[PDB]
Amino acid sequence: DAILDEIDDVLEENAEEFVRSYIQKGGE
Amino acid sequence: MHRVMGIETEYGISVPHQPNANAMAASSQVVNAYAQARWDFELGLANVILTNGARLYVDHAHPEYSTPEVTNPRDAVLWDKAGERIMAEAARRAADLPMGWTIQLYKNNTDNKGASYGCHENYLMNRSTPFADIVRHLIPFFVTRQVFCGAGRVGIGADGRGEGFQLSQRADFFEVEVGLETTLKRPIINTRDEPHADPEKYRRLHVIIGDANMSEIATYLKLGTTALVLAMIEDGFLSQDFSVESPVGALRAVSHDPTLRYQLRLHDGRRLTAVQLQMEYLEQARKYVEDRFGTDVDDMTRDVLDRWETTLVRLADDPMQLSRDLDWVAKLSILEGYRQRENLPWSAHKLQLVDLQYHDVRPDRGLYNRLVARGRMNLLVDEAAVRTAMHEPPNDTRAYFRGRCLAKFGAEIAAASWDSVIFDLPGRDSLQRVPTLEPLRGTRAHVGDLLDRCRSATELVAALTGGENLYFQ
Ligand SMILES: Nc1ncnc2c1ncn2[C@@H]1O[C@H](COP(=O)(O)OP(=O)(O)O)[C@@H](O)[C@H]1O
Ligand SMILES: [Mg+2]
Ligand SMILES: [Mg+2]
Ligand SMILES: [Mg+2]
Repeated sequence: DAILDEIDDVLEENAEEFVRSYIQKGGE
Repeated sequence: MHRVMGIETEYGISVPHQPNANAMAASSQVVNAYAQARWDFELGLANVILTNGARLYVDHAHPEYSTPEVTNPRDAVLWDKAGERIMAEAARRAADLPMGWTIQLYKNNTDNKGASYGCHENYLMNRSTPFADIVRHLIPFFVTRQVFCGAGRVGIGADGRGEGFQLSQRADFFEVEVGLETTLKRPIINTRDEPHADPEKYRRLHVIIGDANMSEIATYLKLGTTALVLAMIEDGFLSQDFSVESPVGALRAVSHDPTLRYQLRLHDGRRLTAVQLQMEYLEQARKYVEDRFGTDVDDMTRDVLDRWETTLVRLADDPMQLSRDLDWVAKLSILEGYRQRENLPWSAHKLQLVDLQYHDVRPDRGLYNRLVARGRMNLLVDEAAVRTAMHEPPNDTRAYFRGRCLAKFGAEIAAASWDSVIFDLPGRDSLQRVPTLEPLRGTRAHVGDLLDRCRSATELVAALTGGENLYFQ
């Protein structure tokens, strides 16, 4: 659909690198 | 509707390609790049009070925004959304600091790798309400309200190693029914009671189980339905026993079944889905309001009840018709579209990216924000009021005095907190601590004209001295 093209336009580059690097400290 | 409430949100924070960065430094840049006066505690991390009465500070290596005290769930939505705008602007300003870091912020609750961080709700209640009633009536409600409060998550289990989609980010991190913890072994009911108000009168209920929501409808329902249930508990209205077997196990089982068919086993023998149990709370809330007020119900209470019922009816019918209202449904609709279009299994990295970037605060890159930009999400408040709420406090709580003081006399405010404002007057040896102990005093109706007339903080402190038990308590 049309909205998946909007999402595709803005998704972060290097998706697998991005996901693997998204590492957070524990909070509350 | 009227109950003092507020929302704290810890934001995920990412600074890629900067080996000098750590989360504490990045979070400090966000807080410091936005702004004001420092926190009155009565290692000191970056911590500021904003002119809308909110707190912006570094907590547990995350930047955290805590709304001003508000009196109803629409205002909770408004000042919480102002928080998102403040975070986005803070990060943009941080990019102009000498270090030049590109900082990404996420209004979510997990990195999908075993770490979670918190969106807390705070509710002012009668000290006299017995805590055992608070626990036994809220646990089943909190176990099930994720059917409309959940923000969605790709990956099952705290470590994310199970394949699939679930309703809530927080559920896998909860381990016990009741306790003090907020960072590990988390309890469904957190017991900390720090009202920053008269502890002879008030309890502050500190709720930690909810996901941060992007959707304004989801945040409105989360705060509004919980406040209605709290009124029932305070009044001893609930005569049924809603308790369930293994409530921590049921919280996870509910989250892990987005078809909404899993049945809770109630101690009284009933077997109900989470949607069905929510309908039982809604029906009691309707009876409570009818019994108490008749048709003399305020419009917001009627609206919360109507939206609560309409949402539960649509959830039982076909949850995908709620893709404009609920976060997990809006997210799931994108995820399933990619799964169909590209034949992706639930372990695909692209689905993890959608799960996370949905919560990106950038207006041009965050997926929720893109949905809003294309008219694909229902809104509760309009953007002009959100922008105003970034810098103006609510009129009907003590945040009014706090925020307006900072806006008008900021240079002479040494420090502030939820229950104090501390003035540094020129020529004065000492600091002047003005206590603001009652959440519903220090409002515009109490001090707005006084603040209007005063041209200096010295004039204001003169007008207020000996009048603390008029303006603030
Ligand atoms: N008396 C009260 N009742 C309910 N909520 C309150 C009261 N006083 C302050 N709050 C709200 O509680 C939250 C406190 O935030 P914060 O200072 O981050 O708390 P914590 O110590 O839990 O991290 C804010 O949203 C604030 O508006
Ligand atoms: Mg906090
Ligand atoms: Mg916190
Ligand atoms: Mg908290």
